[PDB]
Amino acid sequence: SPLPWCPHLVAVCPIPAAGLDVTQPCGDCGTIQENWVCLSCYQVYCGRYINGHMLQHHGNSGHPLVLSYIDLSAWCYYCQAYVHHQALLDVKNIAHQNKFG
Ligand SMILES: O=C(O)CCc1nc2cc3nc(CCC(=O)O)sc3cc2s1
Ligand SMILES: [Zn+2]
Ligand SMILES: [Zn+2]
Ligand SMILES: [Zn+2]
Repeated sequence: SPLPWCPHLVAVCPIPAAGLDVTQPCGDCGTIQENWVCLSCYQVYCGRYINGHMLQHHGNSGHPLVLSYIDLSAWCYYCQAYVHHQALLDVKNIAHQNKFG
């Protein structure tokens, strides 16, 4: 049951020119596992169970919201919750198309 809104949705940006690549590896360690994409700047970094690079990215940029390339959920690091909202539908849909074909 994600939150239906959070105060950080305002920081969600339009996706890169080239679209999304759900097989893009972590920009720091290159892992192919458990990556997330940043919904502000669209850099890709790994989850807390691999090397924690997305949490590091959150700390060093302040960017709030990230989308999972495993299950297309969106986490806000400030609110410490999952969020779903209209503002996230396009990025979720584009990711889902790229993932499942
Ligand atoms: O496990 C606990 O201590 C209880 C509360 C939780 N912390 C989480 C952190 C978390 N970070 C996410 C973004 C991706 C990443 O950096 O791994 S999704 C996600 C889900 C949970 S549930
Ligand atoms: Zn990494
Ligand atoms: Zn970012
Ligand atoms: Zn938030």
